[PDB]
Amino acid sequence: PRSLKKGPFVDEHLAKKVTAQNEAGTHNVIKTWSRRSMVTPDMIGHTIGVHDGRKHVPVFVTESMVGHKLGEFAPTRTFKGHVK
Amino acid sequence: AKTALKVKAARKPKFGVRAYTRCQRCGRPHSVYRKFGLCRICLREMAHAGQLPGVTKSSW
Amino acid sequence: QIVTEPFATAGVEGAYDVIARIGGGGVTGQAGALRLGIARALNNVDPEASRPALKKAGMLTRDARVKERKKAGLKKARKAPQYSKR
Amino acid sequence: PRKGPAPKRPVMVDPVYGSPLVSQLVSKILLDGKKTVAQNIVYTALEGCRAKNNTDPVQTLKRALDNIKPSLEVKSRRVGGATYQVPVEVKPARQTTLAMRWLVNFSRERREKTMAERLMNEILDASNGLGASVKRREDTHKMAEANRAFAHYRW
Amino acid sequence: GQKINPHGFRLGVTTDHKTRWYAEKQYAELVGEDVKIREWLHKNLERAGLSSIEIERRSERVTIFLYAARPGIVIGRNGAEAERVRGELEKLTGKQIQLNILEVKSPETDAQLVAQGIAEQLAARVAFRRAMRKAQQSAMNAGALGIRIKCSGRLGGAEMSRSEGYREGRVPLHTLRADIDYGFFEARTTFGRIGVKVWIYKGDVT
RNA sequence: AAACUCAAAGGAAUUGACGGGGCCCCGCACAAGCGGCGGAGCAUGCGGAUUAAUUCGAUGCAACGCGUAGAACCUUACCUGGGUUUGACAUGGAUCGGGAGUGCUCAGAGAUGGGUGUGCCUCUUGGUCGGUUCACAGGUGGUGCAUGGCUGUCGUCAGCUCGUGUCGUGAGAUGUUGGGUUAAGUCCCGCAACGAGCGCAACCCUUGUUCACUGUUGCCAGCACGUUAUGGUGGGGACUCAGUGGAGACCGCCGGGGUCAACUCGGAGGAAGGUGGGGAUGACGUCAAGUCAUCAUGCCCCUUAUGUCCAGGGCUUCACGCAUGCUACAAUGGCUGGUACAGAGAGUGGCGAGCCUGUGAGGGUGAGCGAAUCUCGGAAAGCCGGUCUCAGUUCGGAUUGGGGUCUGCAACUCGACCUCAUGAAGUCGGAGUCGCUAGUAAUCGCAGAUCAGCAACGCUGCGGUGAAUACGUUCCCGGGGC
Ligand SMILES: CON(C)Cc1ccc(O)c2c1C[C@H]1C[C@H]3[C@H](N(C)C)C(O)=C(C(N)=O)C(=O)[C@@]3(O)C(O)=C1C2=O
Ligand SMILES: [Mg+2]
Ligand SMILES: [Mg+2]
Ligand SMILES: [Mg+2]
Ligand SMILES: [Mg+2]
Ligand SMILES: [Mg+2]
Ligand SMILES: [Mg+2]
Ligand SMILES: [Mg+2]
Ligand SMILES: [Mg+2]
Ligand SMILES: [Mg+2]
Ligand SMILES: [Mg+2]
Ligand SMILES: [Mg+2]
Ligand SMILES: [Mg+2]
Ligand SMILES: [Mg+2]
Ligand SMILES: [Mg+2]
Ligand SMILES: [Mg+2]
Ligand SMILES: [Zn+2]
Repeated sequence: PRSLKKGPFVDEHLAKKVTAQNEAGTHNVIKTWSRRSMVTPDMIGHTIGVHDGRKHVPVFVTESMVGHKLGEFAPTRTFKGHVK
Repeated sequence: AKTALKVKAARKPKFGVRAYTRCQRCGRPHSVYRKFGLCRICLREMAHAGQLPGVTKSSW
Repeated sequence: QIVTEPFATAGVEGAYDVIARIGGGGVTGQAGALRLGIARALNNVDPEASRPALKKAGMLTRDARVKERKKAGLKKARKAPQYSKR
Repeated sequence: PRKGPAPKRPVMVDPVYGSPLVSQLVSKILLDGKKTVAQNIVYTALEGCRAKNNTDPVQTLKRALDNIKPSLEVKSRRVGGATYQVPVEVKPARQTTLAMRWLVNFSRERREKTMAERLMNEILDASNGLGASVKRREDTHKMAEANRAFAHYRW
Repeated sequence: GQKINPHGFRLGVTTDHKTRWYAEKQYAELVGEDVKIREWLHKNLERAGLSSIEIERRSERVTIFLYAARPGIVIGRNGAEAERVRGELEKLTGKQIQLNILEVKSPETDAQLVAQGIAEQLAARVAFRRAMRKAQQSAMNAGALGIRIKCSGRLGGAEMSRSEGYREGRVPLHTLRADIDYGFFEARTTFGRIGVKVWIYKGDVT
């Protein structure tokens, strides 16, 4: 994982969008392609549409999400099983 | 290789880590030697033709 | 034994000192090199009374057996990758 | 090979016991290319031999080898539509090789803990006239006697 | 398909490298400029006929030997073409170029010019058998000890590809002390291109 | 007999190929041996399935750790979506120009767009850019059965042909059959053949012996001090080594065999003896073998898209099958302390010592070295002491939970590493199958390419330790002469 002394990586536009949402009301879905970013407490209770390759799947970030990346909650491959 | 890819590789990347080598004669992105640029095929043919000083076949 | 036996096969025996400086190789290779060196020293000291027996014992000879080089397409000098028909 | 009999590498003698037999034994144990490990095993076995009986360990090894040496053994033959087991006499070098190989293999197969005195136990048993090696020698001789009717196929 | 380049095979043994410079921190960039120089010269001086381009460097100064059959094209009128090609060379590289152009004493014996001529005839749609026989006869009139020519491709504008060859004398490809000059060219026809390879056994060298 | 049907049916002979035809041969082809694979876990490639995409190529030997000597972005060729249209990039004419090009900011996932700062050198007509066009570019789009180039392959196999002559109506034959020999169409003998060429061999590289020359960054025998200490020092050409040039092996000598002759056997000398070991080198051709994706190219196709830019995704999927490997299943072993002996290589955005700090990965300082100097550096196996005592274990290290480090704009998909815990299958593997004839197999570590990092256990090299066996050609596979 990322070095501790480098701090968490939030993609610096997701951060600004969630801060603006905090300032103007925590009610909107924030569309982003930043699977790369780190969930932080400052965005807790938001809903973020994380890109998964072809669609911005929405995730409602809760308290326990914080120690995870945004892309962990937007699966990229679909399997459904072999045969049927 | 594609001309657009060659020029994109030539130009400075956005992030330093995103740069790569490309065969400077050939455009090939695989098996490019740092010592003399070029690539696998370019090295072989140019060494045979004798344009690379010091480079000769090895049979030790 | 491989380093002491030059004296044993020569007329002189373990009443004759030797000083050796040894480099490179492993323990057995160093032993063989030291044996050949002692044999050559005895040779060029007494090339008439120790030369015949010393050479007959196959000791005034350096074996050229050296690790054969690895070859492309092969796992080792002669070992080949496991052939798999179909 | 087609060309002819390839030359044989001369067998060296053991520095300690002064017998080519022990050198052949260590070269037969000689797993993984570890000569020192193999001859540590062999020397330990021979010393255990001289411990359990006063006689010389090289002599007891020799007696074991004579007790395991086969005289004749059968080989497959492709005469006709069925395979035959033709008995063939065994030369002294081949039979010494067979005795050593059987000794080492059955020592490895013995149930005791350590290889050194597994081999020591097997050597003593063979010298006495017992053990898996002697049993295999007797079985091969028995099967050669059973198939003795094909001694006329020798070429 | 399975034969080594004669020049690479004899490199260091009998024949020598075309480039003579030493550099251990720029090696790649000097190689790149050399490639640019050679490509430019080949692309813009087909008419002269290039046997070889030999490159030397001393200190930020490049020296180009151009071995050409007819340096009349290279020199133009009173060296005007030579000056213009030199100027294009500074424009391309950025270094001081000293360019000298040399003759080939026996163009009919140098293999590279022989391939040049055979490919030119093939492009001009001359019968390949007649062209190969003419080149072979001219080489042996000059006095080469052995000729071998091979033209591969859609010879005669056909559909299937052929590999027609001529040879007589002796061409010991396997002998390293044998001085064998090797040339290759591509005839650009309305039907793809024909590969013409020429081996010429000049003689034996120490 | 006929209808009908075919454009051949046939004779002898030639050259090939094939034969469960012969004779003679050769190759780890068997046999004789040693170690494996097929079972287990993991790594890796592929088929299949799946998917928005799982880019493309490779398919019996001769596809499958193959193009890949490095897929998180890039690479990237694929998919979703967002941009763009003389285009991301060339070359040339015009035409309006003076900045181009960029620093800081703003909006944006970014592409890009908007700000703001800075703003050509000559010269009265250039370098450089702009548009509008005009030409045009671009394509990893198609066809490897239109091709060039390059490569595999039969095959290091011993062969494949030509000129002239001669024989035959002719294809064609002779040479190139025969006897002997050789690793070899290598030679010898005879011969309607006489010759030559490409292959074989030799010339080349490396290794084994030795001489001369040179002596640092290498070496230290004799001489003088060194902090005790380090060839550290003056110095030395002895030894080693480095690297240039020579010598040396030729069945050359001796004896036997061989009608002789080629060859062959034995011996001496010698470091090396009958090709000393290994590499480079792959004949005429075969397989419409591989590659239009390295490059090049005929034709066809795309041209506000099959061009091109960007972010995210994919190339890493997983009921499965195959293939190549790695680690194992333990005592010839595991753990632990001590202690020996290498070679070949790499290094300035690099190799990094030393010291400090941390359990450690590492971090902080940081000399030295563009390197026979300094660093990578520790070699490991081994030896020696202790310990475990045959236990699914103090074997095995898969998986999984926690805490981390580093590289990078960024380690979710999808990196390596450290540490703590967890402790799976596996008891030597069915039919079948693979490698190897000596410094080889087996094993042991080391280095390099690519490379920020690395899924590398791969690949190419390097040395350490170091075997067993080959009666033999009957059988299996491949090939050679008649
Ligand atoms: C199909 O088109 N028509 C019918 C003929 C055809 C036409 C054009 C082509 O370009 C090829 C082919 C046949 C294929 C067959 C391929 C196959 N292979 C892919 C496994 C194969 O069985 C072998 C082989 N084992 O030797 C080949 O020869 C092969 O590779 C090859 O060359 C081929 C071609 O490319
Ligand atoms: Mg990269
Ligand atoms: Mg007939
Ligand atoms: Mg076998
Ligand atoms: Mg398995
Ligand atoms: Mg694929
Ligand atoms: Mg394609
Ligand atoms: Mg294969
Ligand atoms: Mg083809
Ligand atoms: Mg294909
Ligand atoms: Mg040769
Ligand atoms: Mg094909
Ligand atoms: Mg194309
Ligand atoms: Mg893949
Ligand atoms: Mg360097
Ligand atoms: Mg062999
Ligand atoms: Zn290239």
